[PDB]
Amino acid sequence: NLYFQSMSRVLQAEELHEKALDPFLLQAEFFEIPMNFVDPKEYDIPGLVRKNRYKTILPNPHSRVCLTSPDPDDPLSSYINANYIRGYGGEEKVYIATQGPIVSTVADFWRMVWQEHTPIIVMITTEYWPEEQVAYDGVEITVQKVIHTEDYRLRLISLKSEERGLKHYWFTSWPDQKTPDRAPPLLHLVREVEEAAQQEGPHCAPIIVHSSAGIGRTGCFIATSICCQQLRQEGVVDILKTTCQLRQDRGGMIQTCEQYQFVHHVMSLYEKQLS
Repeated sequence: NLYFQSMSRVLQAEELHEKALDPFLLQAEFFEIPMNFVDPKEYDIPGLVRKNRYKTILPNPHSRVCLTSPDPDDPLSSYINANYIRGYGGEEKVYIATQGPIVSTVADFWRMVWQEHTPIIVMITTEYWPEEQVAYDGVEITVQKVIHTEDYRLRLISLKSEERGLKHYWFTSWPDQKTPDRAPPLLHLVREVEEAAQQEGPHCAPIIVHSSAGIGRTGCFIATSICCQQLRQEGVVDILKTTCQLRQDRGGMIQTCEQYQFVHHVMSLYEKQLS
């Protein structure tokens, strides 16, 4: 309850299915949740203008990812528009939510990937990866394989500087209409990424998730991911509490009520699948 009082509504299956189909209640509930955006004046850093895609969408200071190499004491060098995000049950640093890299932040993005030992990137739609190979700040980035599926493209990537693997999931099927029939692809991606995460073994490093601003579709993906574990482990989902937790970590996570309803559609579907 750092910036604001968290709210909760624990949904068992019956209520979950009905809740997903009550837009009047969904909007009432959603617009009670503070956005928790940071005042841009909190950052007074020359050159910061080049680092943000949107001037009013900035990382909450307490959870921002600081880039500690090569100049941790320089505000601009240490800056990236990205926040550590708690996962299911409040587990620290399960994800990093960040804006889609822009021309001026591609190298910064890779600095973060290397710093955090990130095993997986989830991209939801600048092409910041090479066609074959490119090097930033001492780390050689090689795309070893491209795997095309119905709804995403998966790149298997080598990072060498010490060699590490990286899985890059590019989800292209973000629906214009957030209707129940559009839920399955997002659910499938969420479950694929869960499996990939588990395959990394103990003490998994943060999973990077991005979209243009890194709040709306990024928030939907992460909320759904968290709630899937909750459903399997507890037999309930608390989308309201999860959304509150996300907002405490990064202002604006889940931007629209249509997105909020979509998360309910996805969870209702998953409950049916599990049942």
